[PDB]
Amino acid sequence: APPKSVIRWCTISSPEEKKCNNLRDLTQQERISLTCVQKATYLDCIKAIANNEADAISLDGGQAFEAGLAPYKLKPIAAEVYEHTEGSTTSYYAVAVVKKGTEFTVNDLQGKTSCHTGLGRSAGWNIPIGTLLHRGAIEWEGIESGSVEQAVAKFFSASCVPGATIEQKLCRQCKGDPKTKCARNAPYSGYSGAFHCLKDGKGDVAFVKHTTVNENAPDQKDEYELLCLDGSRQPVDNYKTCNWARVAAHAVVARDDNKVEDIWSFLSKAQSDFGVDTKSDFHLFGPPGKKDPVLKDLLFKDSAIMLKRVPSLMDSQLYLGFEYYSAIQSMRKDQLTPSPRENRIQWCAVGKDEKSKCDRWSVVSNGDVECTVVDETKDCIIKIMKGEADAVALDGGLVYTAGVCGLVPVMAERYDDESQCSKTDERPASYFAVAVARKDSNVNWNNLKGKKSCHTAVGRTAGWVIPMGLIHNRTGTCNFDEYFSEGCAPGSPPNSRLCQLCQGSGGIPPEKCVASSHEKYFGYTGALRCLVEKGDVAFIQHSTVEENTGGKNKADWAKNLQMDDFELLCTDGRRANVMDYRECNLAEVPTHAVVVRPEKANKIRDLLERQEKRFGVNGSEKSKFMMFESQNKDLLFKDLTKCLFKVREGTTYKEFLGDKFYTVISSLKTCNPSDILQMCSFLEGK
Repeated sequence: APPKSVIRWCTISSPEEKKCNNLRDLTQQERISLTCVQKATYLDCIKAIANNEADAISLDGGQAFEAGLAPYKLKPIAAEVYEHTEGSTTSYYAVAVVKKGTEFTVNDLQGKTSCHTGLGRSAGWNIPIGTLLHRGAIEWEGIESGSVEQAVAKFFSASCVPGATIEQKLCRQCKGDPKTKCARNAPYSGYSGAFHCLKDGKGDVAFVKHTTVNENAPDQKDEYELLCLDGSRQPVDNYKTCNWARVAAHAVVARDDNKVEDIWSFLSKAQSDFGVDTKSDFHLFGPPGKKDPVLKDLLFKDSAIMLKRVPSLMDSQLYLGFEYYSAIQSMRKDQLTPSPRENRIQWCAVGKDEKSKCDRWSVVSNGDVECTVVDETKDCIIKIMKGEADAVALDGGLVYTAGVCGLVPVMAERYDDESQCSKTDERPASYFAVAVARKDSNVNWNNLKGKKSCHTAVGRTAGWVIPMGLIHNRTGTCNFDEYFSEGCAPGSPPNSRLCQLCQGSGGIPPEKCVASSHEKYFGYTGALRCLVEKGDVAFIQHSTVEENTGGKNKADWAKNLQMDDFELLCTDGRRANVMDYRECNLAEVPTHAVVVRPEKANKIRDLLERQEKRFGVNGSEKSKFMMFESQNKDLLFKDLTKCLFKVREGTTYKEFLGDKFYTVISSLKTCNPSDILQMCSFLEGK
């Protein structure tokens, strides 16, 4: 079978079942198909979808959440983009303004009066009264002793949220009629109205929408400038930098399994074709014709332009983000079963050698170090990114993908001596990359293509993520395994081609070319080796030549070896001494670094800088167990490390790498894009 289907959209109210039936024609006369469907609710629908019954449903914030939840499990495979003035649009930022000379942050509003769009709302009520419940602001959890609504009263000493009935202290900052004022259909509410509360004097803050003060008085502002989460306070046109949560446009929710594109497509075509720019009596996203509140956003919000896409890895904690996904989960979706209150540092160990190195440490550490086992160490990213994880010490290469993902550097390792760290007169450790060529070989970067090169391992930055970096600044299609004649980059496929030159296996089941020691060329020292016997190059550490050479590697192969015998290939064509390393290197690489979220950072560096004293080399409780120990290896952190220096605040994923070594590890991926890097990049500027 190839690719031919007849999709069946769900609905809600009747009107939309027909338009969802007014296109079903050209559908026939066109590659795939439809078949409308209707049901009292957006819910009965989602249900309907996990029952192998339906197709998909464009659902907004709330709808998008519940969509992909237990009992069901749904996810986005499309997203309504729209129009603006800044960047592309797949959102709508939410904020909480304040009058200048702010007499508060977000770290003590415990009391002041509020202004709110209403209740059961997002911009207002939800993210505001639903973010303070997560962070801690409002300390209720089990509504039987501080029921949100009842819990919001005891925070501020009022409000004007147009949802009466319950809540005493929570409507008094209103103003209208002494009967129809705490009334939703009133007017000192909403967002515009929400201003008519924070601009008058009643209350203190107004949680409005991205750009409204703007819709209001695009003149005045200085009187009321925003209020960030990070105890900060910015200007007003600067939202993307000072919000509580961003809301992505209403996706296109569908069943995660097979027939996927049979929707992308049945959308894809419908789109480009019956978009809003073709000529066949009818608008899909409909034109922006305001009408009976009834025929509104009929299957696609009016004000939308094109159900873009939505990659693979995106679940629903993602497409929504941490801000709104969690804020919410604090209310309904949860409150204590999974999501609980852990003010300790969780962590990301990978494999039965990391978690092991974990449920060993989370002991005198007295659980102040939860642990979330991880299959693949590329998983830790989606892990922390969502919150279920608290940290991870990453490989420079990944500190790139992570960075694209939203995470950030905290503190980088340091293997020299802890005999330095406590200060900042000294900058980063000077550890470089290096192409190492033999004494006399027609080999210079230019002649590269055709020669037998020798790597350190499939990945390990120096031996693969940095050489196959520059290269791809000359080798578009990235058949890395088709650049050099032959080679040995341990951890390559079986048969492979770059995995040939290896001589691995001691002698038994020829484990020829594996990423272990079981081989005779894994790592630096051994790859270097290679370059002697057969090799024609060697992308290695700078100090890897002075280690094996100089009567230090008394093996019969480096018995008499000496740096005097090799030379490093610069990209220039130039070939400096083996030691003129700093003036001829493939890249300058930074140390791994506990990545985490910029939301909970300053404390992670704190609860990490305090977790060394008890456990950690010069950590008095050493008889117990240093956190860098590893039964003799590199689990969790490293081993050799001595002090985990702290990188200066306000850094970035770029800055720690440089822009010289980030360019390549960045233009190296341009090549083959993966789930994460491709999943995080999307949202990025979406």
